[PDB]
Amino acid sequence: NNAVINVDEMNEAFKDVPDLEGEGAHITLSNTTAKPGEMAEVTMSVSNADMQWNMCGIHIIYPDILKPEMKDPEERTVAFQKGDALEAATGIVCMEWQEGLPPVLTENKKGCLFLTAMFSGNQGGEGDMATFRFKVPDNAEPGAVYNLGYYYMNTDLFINEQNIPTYQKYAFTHMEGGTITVEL
Amino acid sequence: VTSAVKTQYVEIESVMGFYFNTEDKFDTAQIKKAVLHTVYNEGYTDDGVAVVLREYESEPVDITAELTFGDATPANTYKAVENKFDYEIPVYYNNATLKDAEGNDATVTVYIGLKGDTDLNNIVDGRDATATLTYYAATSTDGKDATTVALSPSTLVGGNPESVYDDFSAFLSDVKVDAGKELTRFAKKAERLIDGRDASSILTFYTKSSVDQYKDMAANEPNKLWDIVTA
Ligand SMILES: [Ca+2]
Ligand SMILES: [Ca+2]
Repeated sequence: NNAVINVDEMNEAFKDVPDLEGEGAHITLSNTTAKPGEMAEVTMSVSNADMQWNMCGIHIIYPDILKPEMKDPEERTVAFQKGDALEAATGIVCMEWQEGLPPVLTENKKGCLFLTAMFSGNQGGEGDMATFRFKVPDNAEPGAVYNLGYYYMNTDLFINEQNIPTYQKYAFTHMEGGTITVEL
Repeated sequence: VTSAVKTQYVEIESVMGFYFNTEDKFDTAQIKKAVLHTVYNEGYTDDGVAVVLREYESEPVDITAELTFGDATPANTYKAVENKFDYEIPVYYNNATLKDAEGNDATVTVYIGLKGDTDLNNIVDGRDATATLTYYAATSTDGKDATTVALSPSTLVGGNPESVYDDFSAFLSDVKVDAGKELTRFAKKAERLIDGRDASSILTFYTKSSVDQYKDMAANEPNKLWDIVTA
């Protein structure tokens, strides 16, 4: 089930946080398909968290041959369709990591983007958070599978207004990756 | 036959200093070095006026440690003004001011603002929190490089991540303190961790400041409300 490329680093980050299991947030990436040359839709979603969170900051990773559709290249902002889970946010920002990537991402030929949402109170919702579009290379081979996952940075968040560290530990330790599969 | 004269001026070497409007003292650590020069002009009385044919420089003397800021404090100096956050604070030696070498009173530069005012408009509100979030996202996606990211949308910064006004905004915006080096008011933007906890803290301070139970505190004792927020 693990889709955090640097899971052992994350584990260390949460070493002293009690590990309570039970009812927490289930963050997931989609499993979609696209023809070579097309723009593949990818959606991050969260279930079991309606009205229970007030901020997130998440790094999503993907093979770096895939390029996320940009909103403003110079601000590095990434185009996305906002989902129901981010409705009534006070602010949301989505940006592409272009410079100064960690060696674990370069070594494994990964690109990365980051989505942060901020709410006033625990207004965070559930269902789809954001849908992005990725350019599938023109020369991609049918049957090719592109794995989608996460990268854990020490300042990343999935938290409630009450700032209860165990809620965040659960969210990050129960994330599910996704795929894009190239079809004919 | 006329005439003989002395006065004295100061060469002052100082750094800028950032302060919240709530603070009760300026830091004399801003003064790196001060030296009292003394000139002796002599010559003759002129037709309405004075002519100087000679001047004798007596040995100048370090007075860095004797210099104070008199009765000025950040709290009694702060004045809300659009796009203006700098003040020249007079130094005092023997309880009086000193001229510099240009005949103006010797001063030190300070900047004074409201904690939480990322965008330098003299109001702490949700837009300061969303600016800070934007900086959080940008530094989460560039290797924590502060030199290519402007934190404040203020026109005083104007998109220049090296502006002194961005360091100041960072000082104002870093409301949640972080584990690590214990930072002073003299920290550079690059040394501060400004992240989603700062953003969220500013948003919470604003929201609480807007509701009836907190209005008195927000107006009169805002540090108490920041402490409530950041715990
Ligand atoms: Ca402001
Ligand atoms: Ca901080």
